[PDB]
Amino acid sequence: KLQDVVNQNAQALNTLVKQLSSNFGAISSVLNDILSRLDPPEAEVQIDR
Amino acid sequence: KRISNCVADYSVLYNSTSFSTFKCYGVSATKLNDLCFSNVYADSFVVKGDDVRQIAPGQTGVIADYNYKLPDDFTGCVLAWNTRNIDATQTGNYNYKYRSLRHGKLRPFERDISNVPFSPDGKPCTPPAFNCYWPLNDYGFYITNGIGYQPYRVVVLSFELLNAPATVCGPKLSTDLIKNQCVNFNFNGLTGTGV
Ligand SMILES: *[C@@H]1O[C@H](CO)[C@@H](O[C@@H]2O[C@H](CO)[C@@H](O)[C@H](O)[C@H]2NC(C)=O)[C@H](O)[C@H]1NC(C)=O
Repeated sequence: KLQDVVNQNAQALNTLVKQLSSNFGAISSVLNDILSRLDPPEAEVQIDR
Repeated sequence: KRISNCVADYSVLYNSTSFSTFKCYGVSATKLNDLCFSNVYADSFVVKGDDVRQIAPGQTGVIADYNYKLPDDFTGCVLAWNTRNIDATQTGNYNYKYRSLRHGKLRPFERDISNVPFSPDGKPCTPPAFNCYWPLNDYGFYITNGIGYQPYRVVVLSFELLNAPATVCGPKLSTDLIKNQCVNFNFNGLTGTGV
């Protein structure tokens, strides 16, 4: 019973972190990359997503 | 044309000429100097001024339908300038031709060369019958032509961004390496902050 709460906590945190590296419709999944490749007027379009 | 292992400066090409149609879709035109792209491709052709707009992702037109379909995910710039003075002539320039019709649509970034009369049926046609019509057609190019009918020369630069280590890097100055300090870094386009 003690191990299961730890496992669910760890799985929640790991899923949270894994969700970071994922395009949500954006051209890229790294904020740095989108800024480098796009001017702010069309950068905000991806950053909002 | 594949372009590799060379320092590429956007500024010289931008100061060189006021291009008729200059737009970068997946890239910022100004930020080209900062970033590195691997294996840039250059595609060259000549189309009438009306055709220039058709060169775009997710856009349909006779040239797009049969001649040049850009990828919808295409990342790079398109540069186009007027070329009436050197190409067009009074008698008529018919060297530059286009595939008016074709049995199907070409895939993105593909070249079609077949020179056989087209059939709307798609089955073989005899040239005398109305089924056969020549796909390969040319615009009558004249000096007196309107700017839309006047020839335009278009070069499309496609950059493969971050696929692999980038052989093509813009002109920037490397600096000395600093350790144990939380600093900015740009390793061949890998911009970031850290120690
Ligand atoms: C052909 O290449 C040359 C060199 O890049 C371009 O000529 C330059 O044009 C600018 C402005 O028109 C001048 O300031 C430079 O001095 C020129 N370079 C020279 C004389 O060496 C020319 O624009 C290019 N032709 C094109 C792009 O059609």
